[PDB]
Amino acid sequence: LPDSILKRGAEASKVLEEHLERGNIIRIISHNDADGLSAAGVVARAISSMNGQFHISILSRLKKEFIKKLSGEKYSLFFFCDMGSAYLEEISRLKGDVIVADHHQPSESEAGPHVVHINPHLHGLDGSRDLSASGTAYLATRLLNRKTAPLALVGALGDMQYTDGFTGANRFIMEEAVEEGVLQVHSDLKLASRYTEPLYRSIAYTFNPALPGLTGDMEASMGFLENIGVSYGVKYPDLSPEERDVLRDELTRINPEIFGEVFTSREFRNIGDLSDIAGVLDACGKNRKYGIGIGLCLGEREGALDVALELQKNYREELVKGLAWIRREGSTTLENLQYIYSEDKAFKGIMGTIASISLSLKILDPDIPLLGLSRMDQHVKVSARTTRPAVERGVNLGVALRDAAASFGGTGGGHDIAAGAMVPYRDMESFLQLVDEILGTQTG
Ligand SMILES: [Mn+2]
Ligand SMILES: [Mn+2]
Repeated sequence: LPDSILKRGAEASKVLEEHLERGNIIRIISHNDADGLSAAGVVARAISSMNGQFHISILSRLKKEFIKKLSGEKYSLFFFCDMGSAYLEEISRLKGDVIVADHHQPSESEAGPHVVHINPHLHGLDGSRDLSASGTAYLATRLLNRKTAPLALVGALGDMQYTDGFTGANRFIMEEAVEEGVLQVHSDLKLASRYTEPLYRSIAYTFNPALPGLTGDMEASMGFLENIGVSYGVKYPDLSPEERDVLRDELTRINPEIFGEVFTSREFRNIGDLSDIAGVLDACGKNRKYGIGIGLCLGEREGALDVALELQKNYREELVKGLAWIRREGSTTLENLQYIYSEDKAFKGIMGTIASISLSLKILDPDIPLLGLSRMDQHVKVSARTTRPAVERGVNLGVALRDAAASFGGTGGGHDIAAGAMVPYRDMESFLQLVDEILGTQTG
């Protein structure tokens, strides 16, 4: 790991330690997916472990106008996670100290004298694969509290930064979490919610690593297990030793990445492994139930574990229904991308997730960039997802959605493999065409 990035994290640590000293309340601004919430939890946790105080604002998206409304307000430290690198200039205007812990492409702008900017892109590192907002927040606070390291990896998995291994900075965090004693790693089937779902349901809800034929299909997962002689209504731990062996070898046929590293932390037993945690935060994020999600990151797991578990159930059921909708009505294919459109409010905040999973399952052609579109009154919210070989051939979704969205005065961005945008509904056809041309240019 580059020395410079630990050094920059130390500098954020120091600025954070100072504003706590003077008693005053830290302002935490973050995103609403697993990375954003876990990133916000890394920080809240650090600040709690020194009896400090914080106000959280969670956002779907950061705009120039929120930053101006941040511009009034009298707080002396603003801590941005998973956002803000792209608005460095506007953020620089704030009169008060700022920390930005992000893993998106920075705008080209002079970072303020009161701004400490921690971002893998600034240190030769890769923000798409090797470090997320949660890891960056960890690096910012590691020298105050090492116990948040598992949270950091939850955010990495939220952002799909596990491909048969943590890599880069995330590997570094994993190792440091293991020597702290707060993370354990062992080999096993990487099923969803192994301690709280019966096996057929655990299989149905294993979206990553994906299980073609089984994932999203309760009937098929049930019949599958009967076919191979493995009990379907028992939880995975409760199976016989011989049923475990049969199931490894049979699921490994379907996808070999299903057997691998499982990440546990004693603080999260009774909820599940690290990917399960990330699952829970996404369900919390999608239902606008921040506080329960953030609360889970601090330890507030009383009757509220049970509330999160049941948000998760309904989210996973909307994801199942989501996927069947894609199998039913497939995509609409242009030259260089394909898209999927909805006004069903039920697919409100999951369009991005169901696109990613449809591609891993290869229900939609994984080599053709996919844009999911949710109507929002007079606007349309775009969630673009592709795969690594498409990125290797030149696709960059963050670049293409920013530039296409900006032709309509709109906002877009993200990373190479996944991005967002907001455009007027009236401009959908024209936006999609423009995105189609740019992706053509990027691959030609
Ligand atoms: Mn992120
Ligand atoms: Mn995010």
